[PDB]
Parts: sequence; structure tokens; C-alpha cells
Amino acid sequence: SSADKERLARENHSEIERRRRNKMTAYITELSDMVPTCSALARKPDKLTILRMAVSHMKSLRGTGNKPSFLTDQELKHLILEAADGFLFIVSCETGRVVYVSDSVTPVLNQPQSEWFGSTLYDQVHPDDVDKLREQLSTSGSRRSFICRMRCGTSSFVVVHCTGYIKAFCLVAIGRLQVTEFISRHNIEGIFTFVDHRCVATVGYQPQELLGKNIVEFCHPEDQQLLRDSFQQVVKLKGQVLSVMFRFRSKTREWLWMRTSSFTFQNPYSDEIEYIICTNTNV
Amino acid sequence: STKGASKARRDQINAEIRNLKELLPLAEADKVRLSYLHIMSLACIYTRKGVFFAGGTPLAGPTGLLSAQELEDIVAALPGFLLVFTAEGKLLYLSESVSEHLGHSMVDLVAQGDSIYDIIDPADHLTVRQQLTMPSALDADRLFRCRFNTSKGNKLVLIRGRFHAHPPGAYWAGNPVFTAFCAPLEPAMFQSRHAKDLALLDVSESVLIYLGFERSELLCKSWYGLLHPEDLAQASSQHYRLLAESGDIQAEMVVRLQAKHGGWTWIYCMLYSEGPEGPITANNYPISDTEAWSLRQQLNSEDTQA
DNA sequence: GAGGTCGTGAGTGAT
DNA sequence: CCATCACTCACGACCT
Repeated sequence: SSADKERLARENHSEIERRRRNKMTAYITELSDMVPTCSALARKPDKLTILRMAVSHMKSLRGTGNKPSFLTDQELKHLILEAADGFLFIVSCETGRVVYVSDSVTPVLNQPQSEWFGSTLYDQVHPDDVDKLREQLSTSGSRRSFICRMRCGTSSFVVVHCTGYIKAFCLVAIGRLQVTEFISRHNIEGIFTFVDHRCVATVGYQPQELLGKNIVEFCHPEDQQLLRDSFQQVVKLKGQVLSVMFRFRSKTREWLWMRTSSFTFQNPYSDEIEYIICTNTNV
Repeated sequence: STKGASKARRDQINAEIRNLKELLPLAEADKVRLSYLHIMSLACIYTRKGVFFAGGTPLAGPTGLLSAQELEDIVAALPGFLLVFTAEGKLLYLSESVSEHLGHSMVDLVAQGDSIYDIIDPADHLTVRQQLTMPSALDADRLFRCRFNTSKGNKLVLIRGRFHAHPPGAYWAGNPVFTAFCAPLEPAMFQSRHAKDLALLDVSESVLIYLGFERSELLCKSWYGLLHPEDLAQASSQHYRLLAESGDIQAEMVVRLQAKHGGWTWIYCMLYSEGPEGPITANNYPISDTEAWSLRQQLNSEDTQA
């Protein structure tokens, strides 16, 4: 009865100890397969031996001297260099001319590395965010946190929240960046509000050349009134998907036949026609 | 009758782990308030990170340009906690700043368990594992949402990070390292005050750098007029849910937005309803291409169970 | 004879 | 002021 709950709660205790034991053994076996002086011998030495060689590795690593430790300034800075999606750019505190630059700028915004070096920083920086920048690394201090825009790459702006401490003059600072078809958009009349970049391969056109115009111009005379009338139906068809087929024009001046399917998307509350989305397929 | 010898081995283990404890280069302070299993897991984490780091040289992080105290300043100036671990689940390092964002000290957290699946609520485990299941996109980013067991809900935390190369090693073989910055999301952001027409009342000024559009230029403009024509349907069903009910209803969204200068900048938006008629407040966060891919995977997965 | 494991009491607290 | 709870810690007996 209650004595049967005794050894059943004692069963819970025995299983707690079971988990404890296998967990210690797991920490132990992982430590074994981790430290090289124990990660090789397949006849894993006895638990005491691996504890001893672990004492060895720990202290030999912790030989530094003259949170105290548990990460080096080198270690943390290295990781933030290859983690923060940012970059390092040492500059000057007397003039501003770039001192050191990292290759970590190289893939983040696809910027060249040593182009900053050889130039000053105000060259390719908005002069409007130079004003107090100049008067931030100035002398007569405080922990730096001045928000600053930054140039992107130019071969094949963004704000970096650079926090740190000024130095010898020069300025050292870092921080994570503070940051075949084509589908288009029309209005209730038929003017391009948006068009995908795939037009260069379906009509031989960059998107801006059709943006700001109505499609009906580029429709063949025999198909113009058709296409107009069609869209007039599709509008009041309450977004029921619908298709039209018209000869789209081209700067190649080749009359190419094609099909376009369209329907209306309505903000469910307003129920007002917010935009027209037109799928297009060049054949 | 192993009373004599088994005692000797037990106490030998205790002595070597005592050596481990006082040699554990943590603070003199918190260590006396520790447990043995705790000390063991902690020492394993240190040895792992140590052999990882020592197997490389200080190449592209030149030293001396910064001081260690100034390094502590830098990490004190971060909006979250740093985390580096293996895809097998094995932790490497956690900056103590997590306290100012999670309460429970790092030493009080890595104690009971030595894995990511020990500092993470059950629900998201598989999902986490899912975004961890793919060991590809090398030196490319990944972004996922998950919770961390709080100091008793557990606050949702965004995690963005990069994988790196495992150095020559039989253990690290089939186990690259993943470093990541993490931050509690519910308060590099633009806040949106939206009404029931998904229009634009007030935006955070910072959108001026995110989109090149000054706040006044967006006053009374349908935000639908900035949506990519493809994830439109996702946003539409989410507006449907945010409208059909009455209460503190929450919403998530992965979207793409255009720009003044042209181009595309993916955004991750979250919404919570203040009142049944009151304004709908929303927090947005910018991401990268794959930093929307992984979110799309996690999102669709969260919808598969339904 | 070594190495390791499944088991319990006595003392110890946070809930 | 105990009262059930986990969690940590030793210990003689017990596989192989």
C-alpha cells in the first residue's frame, strides 16, 4: 500500500541516480573523444586516466599569468570579427585618414579591402554625417557609440554602430552593423506600378521602360479592344483569376504572341481594389 | 568487500575534479556555490573551446589594438547574448552578458545540462534541429527563432549566425562550429503603427536608412503598396487572421519590400493587437536572403503540424 | 587483481 | 514549523 509507494518512489530515486551515472559517464566519454591525448586510443583508458590527462590539458592551456579569463580579448575579438556581419576599419584621431582595414569588409557588402587605406574616410562618406563625426573622435573621453553611415561596394549606405575607445592619433572601433515568365503589377486603369526584372528575357526590356505606361499601347491593333474589354471584366470579377492573350510589343520590333493571366487582390477589410497583379508568359 | 579500494578510486576522482574546479579559470566567487556534475560539464565546455582555439593561430584578429577591459566594454554594449556551439548540440561558449537578458547566470545555466537542447524549451527543439540539420551554406548566414528557458513565459530570442570550418580533428569531423549573435526580440528595427486598412500611421525614423523613405513620405500610404507580388498571399492570410478575431492576437510575417533607389530588402514582421479597435502595433526586423529562407522553413514547419 | 555500475540512507535545502 | 519534492554526496555490495 503506502509501503508499495515507498519502493516505487525509491524507483524514481534509483532512476534519477541512473541518469546521474550515465550523464557523468557521457561527460567523461565526450571529454575522452575530445582531447587528443585521449581521442585516439580506441581502448579508451580508464576514467581516472582520462581525468588525469584532462587535468594536464586544462592547466597547460591555463599557463598564462604575468572574470579574469574564460575567454581572451584576442579570442572574443576574433569571433566577433567573423560573426558580427561587420568589419574593422582603424582610422585617425588627428586627421581621419584610414590606418588599417580588414578583409572582412570584402564579402559582407562586397567592398574592396585596401581601397580605404590609401584614402581618407570622408572621401566616400556622406559629408552630412561627417559634421559631428569629426567632433566625436576629437580630443580636449567616453565609450564611443556614435552612429555613422558607411559606403557599400562599387565593383564586382549602411550604418555601423562602432563602439570602442580612442587610441594613439588614431581611432579603433568595431560593432555589429546597425542596419520563362514575368509577374507585374497594374492599377485599375492599366498602368505599370511594378514589373519584375525578368522582362529583359520575355520582352527584351528593362522594367522602367514599361513602368509608367499602359500595356494597351504595346498591344496589336487587332487585339487592343479585346485586351481593354478583358481587363474591364477582370476588375469587377472580384479577383477570380483570369487570362488574356495579346501580341506584346518589343524594342526588337518583333511581334511576339503571348498570354497574360491576371486577377485582383483586395485588402479583405477595405474590399477596395488596392492593386492588379498580372502574370505574363512569353511564347 | 571493495570498501577500501572503491573508496580510493571515488576519492581520487573527487580530487582530480577538485583540481579541475579551482583550475577552472572562472571567478573565485561563484565556484564555491557549485555542484560536482556542474563542475564536470563546465570543465568539458572549457576544454572543448580550448582545443578548438589553440588548433588555430591569431591570423586576422591582430591584437594590441584593443584592451581586455575595453573588450568587456564591447560585450557590455551588445543587445543580446553570444552563443557558439556544435550542430551535434554540444555547447562551446556563452558570454555572461546573458544575465542582463536572461537573469539566470551563465554558470547557473550550463550547470544542469551541457547542450543547446538543455537551455532551450522543448517546443522549438526539432525546429532548431531542423535549421541545424542542414550543414551547408558555408560561410553564409542563417537565422532562426527560438526560446531559452527563463529564470522562473520563456522569451523568444532571434539568433543570426554563421558556420565556420572544423579544424583537422576526429571529433570535429562531422561537426563544424557555429557562432551566432542572439537577441530578445519582444522589446536595428523599424516599428509600424498599422490600422485595419494595413495603411501607415507612424513609422520609426530608422526606416529612412532601411528603405530610403522619410517618415513623412510614408504617412498615409498603403503598406500593401510595398509588398512583393509573391509573398502577398502569406501577408493576406495573416491579415485575415488578425482581422477575423477580437483579442490580443499575434502574427508573424516574412515579406520583401522595394526601395527608393531600387532593389530589394527582405523584412521579418511581427504583430500584436492592442485592442479590438485599438491600433495594431508591429515590430519589424531586416534580414538577408537566406536569413529569410531559414525563417520560411521554420514558419512552414510550424504550419505543417496544423 | 581493475574498472565500472546498479543500487540506497543521511543530510540538504527551495516550494 | 513541518511536509513532500528534487538534487548532491558518501558508501558497502555487486557484474565482468
